[PDB]
Amino acid sequence: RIAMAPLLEYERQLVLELLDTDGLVVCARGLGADRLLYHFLQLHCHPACLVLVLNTQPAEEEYFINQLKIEGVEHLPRRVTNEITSNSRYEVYTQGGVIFATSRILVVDFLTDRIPSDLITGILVYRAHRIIESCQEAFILRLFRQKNKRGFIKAFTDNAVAFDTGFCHVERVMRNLFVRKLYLWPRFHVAVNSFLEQHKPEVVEIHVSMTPTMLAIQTAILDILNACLKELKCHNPSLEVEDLSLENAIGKPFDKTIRHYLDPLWHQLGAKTKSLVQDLKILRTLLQYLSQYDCVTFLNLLESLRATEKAFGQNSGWLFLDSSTSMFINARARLESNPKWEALTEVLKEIEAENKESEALGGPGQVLICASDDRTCSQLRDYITLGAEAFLLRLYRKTFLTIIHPLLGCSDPYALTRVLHEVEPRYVVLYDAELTFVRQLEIYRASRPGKPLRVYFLIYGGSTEEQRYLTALRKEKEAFEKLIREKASMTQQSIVVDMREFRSELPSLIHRRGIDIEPVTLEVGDYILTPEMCVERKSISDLIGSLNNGRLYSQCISMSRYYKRPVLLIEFDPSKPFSLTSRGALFQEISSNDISSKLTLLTLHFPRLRILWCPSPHATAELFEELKQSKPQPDAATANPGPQDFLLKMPGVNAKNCRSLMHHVKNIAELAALSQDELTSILGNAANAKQLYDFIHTSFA
Amino acid sequence: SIIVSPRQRGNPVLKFVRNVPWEFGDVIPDYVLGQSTCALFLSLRYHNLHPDYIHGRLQSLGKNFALRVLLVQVDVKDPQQALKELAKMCILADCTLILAWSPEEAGRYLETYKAYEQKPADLDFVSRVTECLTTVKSVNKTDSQTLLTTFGSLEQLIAASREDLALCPGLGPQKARRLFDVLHEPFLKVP
DNA sequence: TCAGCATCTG
DNA sequence: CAGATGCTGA
Repeated sequence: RIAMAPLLEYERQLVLELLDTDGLVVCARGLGADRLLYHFLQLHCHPACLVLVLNTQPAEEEYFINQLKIEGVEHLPRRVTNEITSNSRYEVYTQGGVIFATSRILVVDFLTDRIPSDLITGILVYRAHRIIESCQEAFILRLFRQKNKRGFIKAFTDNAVAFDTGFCHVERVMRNLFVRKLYLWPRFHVAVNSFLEQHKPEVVEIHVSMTPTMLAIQTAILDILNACLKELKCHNPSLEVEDLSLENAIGKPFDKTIRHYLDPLWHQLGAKTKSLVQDLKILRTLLQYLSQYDCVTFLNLLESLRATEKAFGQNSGWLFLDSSTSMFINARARLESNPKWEALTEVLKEIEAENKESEALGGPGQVLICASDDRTCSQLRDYITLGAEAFLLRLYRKTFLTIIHPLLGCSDPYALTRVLHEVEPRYVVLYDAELTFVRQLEIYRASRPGKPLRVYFLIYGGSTEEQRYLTALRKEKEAFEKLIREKASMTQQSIVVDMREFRSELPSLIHRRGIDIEPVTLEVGDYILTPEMCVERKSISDLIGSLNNGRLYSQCISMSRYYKRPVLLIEFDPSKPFSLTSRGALFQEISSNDISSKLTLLTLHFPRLRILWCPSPHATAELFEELKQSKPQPDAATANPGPQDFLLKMPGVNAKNCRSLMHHVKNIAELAALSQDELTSILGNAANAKQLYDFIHTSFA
Repeated sequence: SIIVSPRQRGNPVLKFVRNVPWEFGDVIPDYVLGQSTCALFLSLRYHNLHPDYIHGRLQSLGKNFALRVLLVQVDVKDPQQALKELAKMCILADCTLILAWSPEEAGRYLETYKAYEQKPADLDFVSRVTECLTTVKSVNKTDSQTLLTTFGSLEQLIAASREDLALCPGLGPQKARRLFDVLHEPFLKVP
């Protein structure tokens, strides 16, 4: 019985308040987030009630299915994906039970008028911290507001640090979810602190020192990083807030801030800036790998490739060839190792001595080691069975109970939790991780009459991991204190939209303005505001693909035959606007070799064509509503031969024209090398000669 | 053969056309691109400074030509209000909106509108060359793209010999030889 | 744009 | 050494 249906005493008070009145539950970094969802799913796991899932992950769905099968539920929850036909979904939604659908198919199924509505009890919203932005999750909640009674929405989240963001209020996210009340259960609560006080393990913190050579190496690395930061700030005073000092560069939210501040990459294009960015990234990854891995792989696997990359060209920059030479002396002389392995061996020998001295009428404990990645785990497993000097010699000559399991990786945490629950340990070694500490605390609090488990700590003097764990805790505390203070301070129109045009942000913003949406299947056009107008939207990338293949002309010639005024809309970007002009060909060509050149011919051949431009998706949403001031509402019910063919495809030719041209000239090179005077003299029309001169004489850029 | 109105005296777009001759005449539209193709130059700064400038011109223009092409150049850092008004005016009236970013772009638009009286064969130059060269064999989209990115013009392709076309990998020498044999072979008999 | 076939490349 | 996708025919 892995799945536990009953909850703790401090968790029964919330279910009594969330069942009556709906509200948002914010956990303390996974403070029973999945435990409440699994309990709420069992209460609605009946064929009569229909409860749909908003958005989940495939790694947790299989675990939930296995847990519900172990519990012995009469009806197992199904999963609807893009693996069957659209007609087959009519039998799955009508059977009942929990259905794990996707975030993209649920909108199409709801807007295609094929979902058995008027009988759904509700929809459980999971991971509500991602609805801050105008994503596809808001459209599902907006379209769900169609039930008069028995309509409820439960939103669950466990990321309290995501709400502490500028230009992002909590009221804007609360109003987009149709939720009135709001609940909170932080770590500073009394009911949570009083229950977890009587069940706390004994944690032992051990400070590990470092070698003097490693200290000098870190000092030199920090000096080089500060010099690079000063050189970057001297030649770039614009992005000053992104890099205030050298302490922010060592932190984690540095690359994201750099990529956010340096948005115009095509405007600030520079070799020195890119070289300095690459040098900063190299100094960061080297300082990371020096503390994460051993020193032999830092010199043989990292310091060897960088020298070859610098000697091959300007990949790593030439400024690292005549600077920081002492780093080449300390790395080559290191031989020694890191005190972390010595401390681990001492801890292991102490645990062994304690188990041997207390082996009388007492069972020993299965000590396990936790690693950050798989490489560190493999290194720790190979160093124990072989040794220190033996492994150091093997790695140098190659290129020239007691179970270890990684923590971070692609593996789901459910597997690690099952592994930890399979065998009960007595001494656990952690890497100063908050998630593992919370898991160990929950495990110790779940079993009251259990054995006293001891958690060891490994924090180096002035290391990056300790600073990161402190900054994360400080940010979490600040976000919680801000959320607590914010909580304690409180004639219609229709538009026909194509089914294949639901992935864009336009339908998500059209329904928000107040106008209704009446979608139906179609074949031509994407947006129909009135029966006399049809609009098709094309992005800055799809327009080129539609103009190069030729489907745009076929779609335009098929729409103007029945409708009155078929128009189109072009969506571009104001940050990086394409000039649609060749710099190196505007002087050697007669204004050709451009997408706009073909667009001009397309809009000239069709006189009933309008070209619209919008820089942001928020502009077209208002333009579509402004065009319906006095227009009526549309209805949903009304919705030898070789050279011959080579010359025929040439622009500015015809039947008689080609017949007269082929009777005079013989080859194509003679008319290609000749000027347009003879061509306009033998024909008369200068337009065809100008077209031929523009086509056969152009430049590429 | 374009005719420029005397009102556009200090216009930098007129100093960018070199492949099309222009003249002056007492014509109502500012730019006459042949027949039934009238162009009108207007900047966003002049529209923001004088809002009652394009409406009067559009009302006095009337319905004389078959197709009206109204080009506008954007110069404001926030083209959210003027662009919507221009689009609404172009939708209400009978004209085509053309977005420009520089006077050179407007000159290129004019030169393109001037010399595109050809047949509707469009069923960028890469698309045009891959649609006009696909009628003969040994030419596909990839081969056309390679010939455009390696030569840049049809003159350098028709001037090279058979040995000069067998050095590009990805298409083989036999395909280039067959293409040259189909190209340089005449269709009409000697008479 | 739909059935056979061979160049250079993996 | 051996199989990949545009030439050939309409």
